[PDB]
Amino acid sequence: LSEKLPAHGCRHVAIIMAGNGRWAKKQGKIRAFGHKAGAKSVRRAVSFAANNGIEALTLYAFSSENWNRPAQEVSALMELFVWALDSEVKSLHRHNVRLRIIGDTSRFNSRLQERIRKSEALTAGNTGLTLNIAANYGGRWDIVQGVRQLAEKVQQGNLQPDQIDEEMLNQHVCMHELAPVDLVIRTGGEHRISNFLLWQIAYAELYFTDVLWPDFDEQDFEGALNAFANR
Amino acid sequence: LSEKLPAHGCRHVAIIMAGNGRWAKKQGKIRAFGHKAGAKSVRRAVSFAANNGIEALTLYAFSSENWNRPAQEVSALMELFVWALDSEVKSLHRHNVRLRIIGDTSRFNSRLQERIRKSEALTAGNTGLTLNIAANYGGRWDIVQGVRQLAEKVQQGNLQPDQIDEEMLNQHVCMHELAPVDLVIRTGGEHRISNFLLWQIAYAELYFTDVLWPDFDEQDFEGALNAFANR
Ligand SMILES: C=C(C)CCOP(=O)(O)OP(=O)(O)O
Ligand SMILES: C=C(C)CCOP(=O)(O)OP(=O)(O)O
Ligand SMILES: [Mg+2]
Ligand SMILES: [Mg+2]
Repeated sequence: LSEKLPAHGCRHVAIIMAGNGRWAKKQGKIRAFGHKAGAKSVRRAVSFAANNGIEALTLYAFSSENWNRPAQEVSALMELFVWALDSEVKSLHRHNVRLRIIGDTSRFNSRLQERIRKSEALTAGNTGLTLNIAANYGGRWDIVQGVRQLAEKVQQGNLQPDQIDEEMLNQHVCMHELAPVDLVIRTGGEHRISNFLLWQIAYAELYFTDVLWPDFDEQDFEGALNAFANR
Repeated sequence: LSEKLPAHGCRHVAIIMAGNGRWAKKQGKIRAFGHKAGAKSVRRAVSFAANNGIEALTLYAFSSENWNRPAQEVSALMELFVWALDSEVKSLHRHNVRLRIIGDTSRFNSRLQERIRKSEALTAGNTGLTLNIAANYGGRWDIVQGVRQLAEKVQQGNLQPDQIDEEMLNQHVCMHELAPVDLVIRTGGEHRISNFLLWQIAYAELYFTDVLWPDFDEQDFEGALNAFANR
């Protein structure tokens, strides 16, 4: 018996899936065509992570600041999310993947929140790769949710202000039950982390590639892992 | 009359001054020799920032996790900090630079805390470049200090848990009165931000160079600014 053990201890990879709009515009197409093509890269990246023994893969699909995008571009994205979930959930379940969405799902329409809740419940018992989709997520928002939780406990007389330290807040941010983020990959050419997992990437390796998200493939993923192994 | 206006709106640069140990080891010297040489790069980087109209320059000099280094290597660093302050404060004052140390200065010896307090008081009225030296600083520690401040206010019945949002916490993290960080440069070849300004770099451009901190010069700084202007 022998499992796949990712290069030099890599446990949790997070990817900022950027470059979809640019990939479509370069071909004279609308942005939504690039995001749809980006759904194929998600499937491939998830397959690669699960098949290589990565414990957790966290994908930045929609930020807390992207509501400022064109309205109809946003609605198309919500419908794509629903479609992507329907296209993949059964497969996720079969492959022992545990799905979690991180971010403020209250702002989503009913049909979408319903699909999210169902997909997580169905795979809640799975023990392989944990796949986290960050949708309507911000690193600062994440930290603030944890802070409010500690502030509720202070009011209730259940915690003194001077007892709050890093480990306590760390237990209230998203993904605190998972391995810390080891490697962040950002496709698309920009060199910013854009409010992604601020608290959790304190010590992560950061890897930027000019490859655009819809073109990102297994060889590109192996490439980031090798930079990690050597880095 | 005409001021220097840094490329495309750059207001605040933060630098992770890494590669000092490696720079010394490559020449067969002890790490402390590399940090001393690194003090010359600080002087040059401060001169470049002030002369080019940068509003704030924030330098990572000692992290909240570096106490785990060799004891005597740590004591040598504290003495270097004292010496560097004595060598530069008068000059800082003459050049209209406002000095601030960010980090937990309680852990420092008396002589050092005294020099820090004096240097800040002397330049507190200055209006040119604000130079922030992050010493015994961690991004997570920074956030936690702000959280404790909001938790003290909740206890006092001065704030409800549900009133805490991003802007409120933002007003309690280090450097909240300054422009947000526009560009982070890390010398030395590693691609990590290492618990530096987590909250504040949410949207900063990140620039990594293999140049080691003691070799970092004005042309290297112009190079990062140009990547920023084009990036
Ligand atoms: C790829 C995702 C989901 C988010 C980050 O890209 P953004 O375009 O939202 O933010 P910036 O590039 O403007 O930094
Ligand atoms: C250059 C400074 C002051 C801090 C960051 O370097 P560290 O060596 O402390 O942390 P890692 O490289 O281990 O990520
Ligand atoms: Mg963008
Ligand atoms: Mg190091």
